[PDB]
Amino acid sequence: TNLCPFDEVFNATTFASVYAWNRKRISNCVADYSVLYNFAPFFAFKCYGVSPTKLNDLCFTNVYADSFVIRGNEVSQIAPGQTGNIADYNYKLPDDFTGCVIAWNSNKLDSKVGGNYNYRYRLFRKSNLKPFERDISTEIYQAGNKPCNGVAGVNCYFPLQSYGFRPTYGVGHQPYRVVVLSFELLHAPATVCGP
Amino acid sequence: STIEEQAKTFLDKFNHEAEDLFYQSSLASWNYNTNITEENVQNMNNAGDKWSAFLKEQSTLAQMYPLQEIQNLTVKLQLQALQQNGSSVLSEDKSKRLNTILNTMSTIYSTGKVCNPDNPQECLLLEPGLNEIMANSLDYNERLWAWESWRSEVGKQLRPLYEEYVVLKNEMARANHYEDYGDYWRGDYEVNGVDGYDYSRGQLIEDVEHTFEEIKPLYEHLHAYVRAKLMNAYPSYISPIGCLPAHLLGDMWGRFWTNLYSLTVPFGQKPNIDVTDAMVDQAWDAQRIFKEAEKFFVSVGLPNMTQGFWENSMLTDPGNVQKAVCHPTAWDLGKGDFRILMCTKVTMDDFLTAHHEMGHIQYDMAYAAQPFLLRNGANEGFHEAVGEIMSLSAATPKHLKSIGLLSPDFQEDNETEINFLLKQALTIVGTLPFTYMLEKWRWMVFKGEIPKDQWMKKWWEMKREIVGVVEPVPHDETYCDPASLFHVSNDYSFIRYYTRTLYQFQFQEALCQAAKHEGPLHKCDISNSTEAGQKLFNMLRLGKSEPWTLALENVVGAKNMNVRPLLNYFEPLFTWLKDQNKNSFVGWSTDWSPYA
Ligand SMILES: *[C@@H]1O[C@H](CO)[C@@H](O[C@@H]2O[C@H](CO)[C@@H](O)[C@H](O)[C@H]2NC(C)=O)[C@H](O)[C@H]1NC(C)=O
Ligand SMILES: *[C@@H]1O[C@H](CO)[C@@H](O)[C@H](O)[C@H]1NC(C)=O
Ligand SMILES: *[C@@H]1O[C@H](CO)[C@@H](O)[C@H](O)[C@H]1NC(C)=O
Ligand SMILES: *[C@@H]1O[C@H](CO)[C@@H](O)[C@H](O)[C@H]1NC(C)=O
Ligand SMILES: [Zn+2]
Repeated sequence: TNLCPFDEVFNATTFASVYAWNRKRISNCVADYSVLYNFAPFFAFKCYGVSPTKLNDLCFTNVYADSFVIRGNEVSQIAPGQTGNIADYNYKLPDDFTGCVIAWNSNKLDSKVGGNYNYRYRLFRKSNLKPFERDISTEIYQAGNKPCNGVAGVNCYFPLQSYGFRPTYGVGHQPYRVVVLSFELLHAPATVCGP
Repeated sequence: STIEEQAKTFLDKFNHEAEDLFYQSSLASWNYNTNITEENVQNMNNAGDKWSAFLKEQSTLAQMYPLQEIQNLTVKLQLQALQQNGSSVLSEDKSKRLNTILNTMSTIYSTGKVCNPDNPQECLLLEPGLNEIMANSLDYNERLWAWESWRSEVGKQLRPLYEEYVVLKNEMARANHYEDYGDYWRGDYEVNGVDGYDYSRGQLIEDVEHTFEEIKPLYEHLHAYVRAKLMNAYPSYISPIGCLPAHLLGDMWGRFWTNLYSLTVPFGQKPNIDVTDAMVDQAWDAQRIFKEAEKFFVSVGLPNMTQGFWENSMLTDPGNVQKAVCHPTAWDLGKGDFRILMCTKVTMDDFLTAHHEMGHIQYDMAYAAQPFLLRNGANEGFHEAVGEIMSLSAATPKHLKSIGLLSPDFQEDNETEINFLLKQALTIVGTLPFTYMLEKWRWMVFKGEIPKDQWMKKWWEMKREIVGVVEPVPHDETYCDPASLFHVSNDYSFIRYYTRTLYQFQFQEALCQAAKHEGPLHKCDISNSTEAGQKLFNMLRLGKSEPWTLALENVVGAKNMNVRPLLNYFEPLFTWLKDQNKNSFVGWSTDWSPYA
């Protein structure tokens, strides 16, 4: 009946760090996927399991608009069966992922000539991320064999690094505002519909 | 958790912090060089002091991961380059003396001035007061004045400093386990742990001398031919079997003979190819110059210039009030930001240099995937030679004809090719004995073979025997004539210029063979050859992650530096020189002197 708050996930003033990927569970509203274009310099719309062409034909039990920021090089990592710092330790997608990936260059917003250190990723983690997990833990990461005692230092590196998006950066290092649209499909009434 | 895995993680944190800080140091240096003001000066000092302090810190945390227990050569190469101590190994007092002497010498040279003898009010800096006399004047005593005064005013002051410079630089090397400072400098070419591609530091001296042996006959003919023409323009002064006086060589020292083209041109009636005038008629600007350069690299299969490159680079002098350092430089700031700072005029020289500096950018873009510590040329001599081969192809009559700067009605005869080759040989071949002898003298000074009271005596002995160049005025051991050159009194290794020369002709000969060029090597244009660009690229993308010997083999098919392509390029001039020197003496004598 009411419009799904895609304006929220796709036009929010601030998105998220990828390590704390923010999900807006979508339900009982009307989905109008054609609106999804903000006239951005580098737009990607890969979809898996579902068909992006005429995406406003399929009901789902839920839609999970996971939003974050990463640099351009790592955008490809937001995809099934990928590897690298993002998908390994920050935000993994499953093998048979059934949804969509929508990213766009945001150097206009999230860069600063002094450097925007607000957006973080997770440089080290002890075990690879099970699909759609989130590790918001600041556990001082023990790389060596002596316990780290919750204080950083030798082989005790802090597990989160900043990006420092400056505007003079390159396309593969500029901030890119990713929006995953995980389409859940359970036995439930599947209230997420709409042409 | 082994120690190789701790080093693997230590380098991972480093690679992300180092990329961030080096980006601030590069962007602070870029803002200074593009806008020079006293406020920009201050920030280049701050970011450059934070980056110098972060590197200094990280080295100590790295010495805890022993290189022996690390087996992945990529990790070893990063730690080895990070574990460098340098000045640090010296006491906090000696590490402060050395930094003072290096600062004082660099200021004595750059600010070094000599004033007219007749007019003690009129003084001249080396650039552009004395360098201007050396290049363009054709008097004898006016050249002898500037050549002597520079070495007697600037050089004599540097002499006590260079003696202490040698002593401390050795103690730095002997505490990083090198034999001497020269051995420390030769560590740039060293390779260990890769069987079949290893390269010892001592091997460089064998290579450099053995290769220079093959250069000798060409140089002896270029020297004899140059001497004969010089003997006809300075009749009473130059002997037909003696060395060339050091001040008649085109510049302050004789590093390049390029300025002697006016007096040595074989067929001075036939003009030189100067597309400068054609660029003005077609309304070319700097935008077009780099676009035509960007076109050249696309044609061989290399990627176009980054969108940031056009937005942030400085392709013209901003002029007016915003001043800048106009020395052409390519900037790899990192994080995808590439930039060229060139005060371009619409001339042919800048057209070719834009190709040369953009070659540096293409090299930098290529290995941009590599880890931070491995983003560099395979050795020192790679990076310059990758840019030089760009200006080799771009300046050919073929490329000029294919871009519409040279009309297809212009015809190349065997005489303009001889004019072309000789102007190259004055620049290229002429610097090889100068470069090899200078780095030989410094190498022998550091090893201790030349005592202090024989410094200037062994210098001018070796200048006669190797370079075939004689001083016009005798010098005692209060001079330091090497120190009168920038690269000597400013602590820069010099053999890179010899190795770079031989590298570039190895590349160009290999790239043209892949491009199926037919004819002499000096006529070749690698344009449109994607096979050539591919061959070059698979070395460009390696960076420092491979031994330079493997990098050299991925282009030219040989593991070692060779001189034959250099000879092959210059052969048409060589057999012609063997003709013009038919009834002239080939060789020189080391005991003649214009000072009796
Ligand atoms: C740089 O200096 C460090 C510190 O001096 C060197 O590492 C030390 O070497 C001494 C040699 O007597 C050992 O006793 C120490 O255990 C070492 N470690 C530390 C933390 O001091 C390091 O070898 C030097 N690097 C190079 C390349 O010379
Ligand atoms: C999203 O925000 C931009 C900038 O504020 C605005 O131009 C655009 O109209 C917005 N789009 C929607 C659908 O609200
Ligand atoms: C060394 O490390 C790199 C990067 O992790 C890896 O690709 C390479 O395979 C390693 N070396 C060997 C011999 O496997
Ligand atoms: C660059 O130099 C000019 C001098 O004309 C100065 O006015 C300007 O402020 C400088 N740039 C910046 C970003 O301040
Ligand atoms: Zn260069």
